[PDB]
Amino acid sequence: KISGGSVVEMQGDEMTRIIWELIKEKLIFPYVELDLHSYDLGIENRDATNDQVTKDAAEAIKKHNVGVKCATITPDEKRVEEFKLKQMWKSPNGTIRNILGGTVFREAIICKNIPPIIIGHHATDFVVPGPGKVEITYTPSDGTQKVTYLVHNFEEGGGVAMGMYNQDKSIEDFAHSSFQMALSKGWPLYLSLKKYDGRFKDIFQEIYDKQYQKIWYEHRLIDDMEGGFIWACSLGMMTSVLVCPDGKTVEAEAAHGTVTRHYRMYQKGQETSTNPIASIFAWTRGLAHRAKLDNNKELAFFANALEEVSIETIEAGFMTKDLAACIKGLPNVQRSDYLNTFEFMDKLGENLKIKLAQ
Amino acid sequence: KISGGSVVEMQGDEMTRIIWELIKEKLIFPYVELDLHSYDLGIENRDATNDQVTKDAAEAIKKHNVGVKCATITPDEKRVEEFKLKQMWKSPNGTIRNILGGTVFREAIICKNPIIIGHHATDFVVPGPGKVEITYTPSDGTQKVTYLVHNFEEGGGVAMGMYNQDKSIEDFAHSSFQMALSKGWPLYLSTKNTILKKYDGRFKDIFQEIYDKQYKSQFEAQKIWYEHRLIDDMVGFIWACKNLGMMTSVLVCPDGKTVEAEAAHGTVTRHYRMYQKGQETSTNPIASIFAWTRGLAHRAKLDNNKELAFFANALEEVSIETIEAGFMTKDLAACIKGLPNVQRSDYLNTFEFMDKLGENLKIKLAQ
Ligand SMILES: NC(=O)C1=CN([C@@H]2O[C@H](COP(=O)(O)OP(=O)(O)OC[C@H]3O[C@@H](n4cnc5c(N)ncnc54)[C@H](OP(=O)(O)O)[C@@H]3O)[C@@H](O)[C@H]2O)C=CC1
Ligand SMILES: NC(=O)C1=CN([C@@H]2O[C@H](COP(=O)(O)OP(=O)(O)OC[C@H]3O[C@@H](n4cnc5c(N)ncnc54)[C@H](OP(=O)(O)O)[C@@H]3O)[C@@H](O)[C@H]2O)C=CC1
Ligand SMILES: Cc1cc(Cc2ccccc2)n(O)c(=O)c1
Repeated sequence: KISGGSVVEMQGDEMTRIIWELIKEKLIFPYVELDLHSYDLGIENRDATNDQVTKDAAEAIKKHNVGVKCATITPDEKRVEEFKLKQMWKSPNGTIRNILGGTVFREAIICKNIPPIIIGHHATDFVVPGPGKVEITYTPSDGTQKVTYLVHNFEEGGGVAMGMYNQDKSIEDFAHSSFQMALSKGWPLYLSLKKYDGRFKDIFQEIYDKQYQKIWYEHRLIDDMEGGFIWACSLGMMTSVLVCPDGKTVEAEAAHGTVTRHYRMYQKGQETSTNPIASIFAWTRGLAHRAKLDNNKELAFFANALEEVSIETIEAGFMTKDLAACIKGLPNVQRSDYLNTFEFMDKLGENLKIKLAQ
Repeated sequence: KISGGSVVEMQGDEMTRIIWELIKEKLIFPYVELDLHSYDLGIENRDATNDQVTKDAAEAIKKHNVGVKCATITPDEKRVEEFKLKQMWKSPNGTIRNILGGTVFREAIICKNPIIIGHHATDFVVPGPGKVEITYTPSDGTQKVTYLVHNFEEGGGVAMGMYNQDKSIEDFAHSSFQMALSKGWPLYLSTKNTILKKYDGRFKDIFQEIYDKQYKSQFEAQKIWYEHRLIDDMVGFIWACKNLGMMTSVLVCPDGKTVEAEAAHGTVTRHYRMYQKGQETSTNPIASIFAWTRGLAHRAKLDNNKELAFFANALEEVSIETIEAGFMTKDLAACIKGLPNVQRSDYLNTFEFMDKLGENLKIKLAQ
């Protein structure tokens, strides 16, 4: 077995929980020995501990640099009363991002036989009750100006208004996170309201021509946009990763939800077919990041190995039903066109056993 | 020949100009008689008249309530060079939009081989540290109100105001409620109401206030409903967002009487250079055709015109079912068979297609 080392992991809810556990027992643990800081973000436990788990889990990732996360129920009223929760807790993902900062990137994992671009997403509002001047003013600390622009003069009636700002530091991190990400995967980096959308283009350049292999960075406007590039701005084939400012701390995740609908059938004892891909990839993305930070060769090969098998397995035909519908189209899918959740998992572990054997 | 009545029409530019003329020659004029208020919004005539025609065309739609626009060139520094324009004129739609007001509505066109979507600035650079604020002095001498946007203590950055008048939202509301009745589809508004509690909280309210005092009766009188939702709970209906030869844009006014319709794409300059040069092309008319069929549809609703009303639907089918039957333009061919695998014998070119559409409208109509 391999020496994986420090890894913060968070168990989640419902159908993804069940899948998460399988991923571990059938793909991870049979191959890798990890220093595993486990946190249970399952809904009943978060409620029990007053979302405290979540806070510590977050401190843990800050502290160990690697985080993989299972999907977690976010509470609304139906849920507050379904689990008889003592509060409408906030989204765990909300909590974690706050504590960590940095920027999220989503990637569709591309299986050649189904019908890659990596996209990286990145105020005071009030009501005007009636006519009057609304003016957005700026006051240096050495008060040598007093730019104050008129936003609008209301005469019609009242209305609504707001003031959005953005700090340089925060723009820099974006570009940092962006450029770094763009190196790590060796893909062209692109980035897409005069002076605002503006100063962005600026700082990127200033940081490109100062800190950053046959690869380029550029600029565009939305519409102009083969594949295979980073870009600042099925579901079970989507993978979200939070890259922090420091470029050391990473937290990976499936970009879908807890798949309640599927889980509900599971509870009825009905066969399911849930796409483990997005979840598996979150693991590998973090495990390869574990590797990079440690210079662990064996593991670094393993994470890749696992990412490989998962495509090859779908490519050799064997796949889950959501994927079966992309090919066949929902209405005309035979059972014999896909595997259920457990059979799929069985097939991976099998192909993985074998791929790792050579 | 069905009499249609008062119709404002605006001829446009380049490729779309050509298609427009065919659309009238082969599919409209042979079946419908119209009191036509034409205006030529070609770049030439617009220039030669100091964009007066555009302004006239506007005031005329305001008047007769039904405008159908052919796509028109908006000039940029480059276009000006080419045409020797005496100014870089503002977009027609921009000027048209302002005179009539209202909200635009795009509609993708479904062939088995529907969702309508309606959408709706003071930036400046913070050099270094200091304070960014926004004020509201009320015009009635009451106490001036100050909000902190943010204190920049390290570097600078950037900041910006945004605003909106009540009146504008109300208009946004009406147009959408009118739009929902017109279509027989239920309506949804999407906001960032949790984040912009005070801002979007205003849209949501106004939609509700207007829904209940004005439209709740009529919606149920059609077995449909309006509802609010947040942007992620969102992802046969009308969707109000607070923010190709198969795409139809429609300006709807709040009075719900006036309406104006046009193809969403542009003037298709590429095909047109290819056309000037004399090579065959395969431009998609459908979107343009559809401007006519909403325009007519609307007039037919306004004027209690059962015979014209039927014509419109009749045509709308024909276009759909000509594609749905394997007869199509390259862009749609390519949609099915993949750009690299499209062959000549998979599509028909601009003229040939119009013919088929022509031939079929006859048949459909003879029944
Ligand atoms: N913490 C997190 O990571 C997130 C959690 N959530 C939470 O999840 C809960 C319920 O999830 P919900 O949004 O309803 O559904 P999901 O977001 O999990 O996905 C909805 C539908 O997409 C399809 N789908 C998604 N993922 C998969 C997969 N891995 N394999 C197969 N099919 C898939 C299924 O389609 P079909 O209906 O056809 O089966 C599913 O019902 C909510 O309480 C919400 O708070 C939501 C987003 C992110
Ligand atoms: N009046 C109006 O409402 C509008 C006017 N315009 C004006 O038009 C001018 C030029 O337009 P431009 O943006 O170059 O071109 P378009 O925006 O019309 O179209 C962009 C490209 O998409 C494809 N395409 C669009 N419509 C069709 C169709 N019906 N059938 C087949 N293919 C289509 C063509 O590319 P391909 O070669 O890939 O087939 C075309 O080159 C601009 O100066 C602009 O001001 C633009 C938008 C709206
Ligand atoms: C310049 C301009 C263009 C359009 C049409 C348009 C063209 C391309 C993308 C979107 C919309 N409209 O409507 C305007 O008001 C102004």
